[PDB]
Formats: sequence, C-alpha cells, structure tokens
Amino acid sequence: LSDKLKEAETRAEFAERSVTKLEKSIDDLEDELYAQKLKYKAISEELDHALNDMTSI
Amino acid sequence: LSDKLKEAETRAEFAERSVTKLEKSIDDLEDELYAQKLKYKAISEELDHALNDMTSI
Amino acid sequence: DIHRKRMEKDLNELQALIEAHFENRKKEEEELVSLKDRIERRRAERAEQQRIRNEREKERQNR
Repeated sequence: LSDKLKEAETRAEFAERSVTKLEKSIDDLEDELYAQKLKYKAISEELDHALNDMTSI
Repeated sequence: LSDKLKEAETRAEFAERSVTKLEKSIDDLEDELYAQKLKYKAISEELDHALNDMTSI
Repeated sequence: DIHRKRMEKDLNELQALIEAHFENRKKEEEELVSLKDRIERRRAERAEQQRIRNEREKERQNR
C-alpha cells in the first residue's frame, strides 16, 4: 500500500503540473487571439476612415 | 493507509478530469484563433490587391 | 442617352455602396463591443480559475 500511495502521489503531481501549464497556455492563447482580433478591427476602423475620405473626394 | 490511498486515488482522478477538460478547451481556442488569423491574412492580401489597383491608375 | 444613364447609375450605386459600408461598419462596431465584453469576462474567468487553483492547493495541503 505504501508503494501504491507513492505511485498515486507522483501521478497526481504530474497531472496537477499539467493542469497549471495548460491553464497558463490557455490564458496566453486567449490573450494572443483577442489582441489579434483587436488589431483586425483597428485596421477595419482605418479602412472606415479611408473610405469616408474617399467618398469625400 | 487504505483510507489515504482511496483519498489519493480520488484526487488523482479529479486532476485527470481537469487535464482532459483543459485539453479540449485549448484545442477549441486554438481552432478559433486559427480561423480568425486566416481571416486577418486574407484581409491583408486583399488590401494589398486593392493598393495595387489604386496604384494602377 | 448613354451619358445620362451613366450618371444616374453612378449616383444611385454610390448611395448603395455607402449604405453597404455603413452596414459593415455597424456590424464591426457590434463585434468590437462584444470583444470588449469578452475581454472583461475572460478577466473574470481567469480570476475564478486562480481562485479554484487556490482552493485546490488548500485541498492538497489538507491531505
């Protein structure tokens, strides 16, 4: 039973570390995705102003 | 030791469930970002085409 | 006849084009608002996740 308990402790330590790394990676990927979305919408606003002046021609 | 082993197995199973859920979450976030990034790249290439069309005048 | 047609079409098409761009711009605005709302709720979700991690650390310390 001591061997089994030590095996379980290592298994969960591994799974917990995996949990923390996956959550950090998820947070980072969300940050990247929505920053990129913001950049896309910003260049969209640039196109909006550009078309407005082009109509103003 | 039997009680401790049972507790350890329950927490290890919890952590396994957690890592699985996080893996699905990251896979979904990655797919959403791939689609958005492809959209952005298409927008950029079309903008380059537009720029050459205006320069063609 | 041809010239008058060309002006009529150019004017009415220009108006349609401006309306179409405004429709795209308003849709983009709605997406921007939803983007900010999602930024705040992702912040809240990260707070909830760190609190859940703290609770899990307490559970790990208790045994």
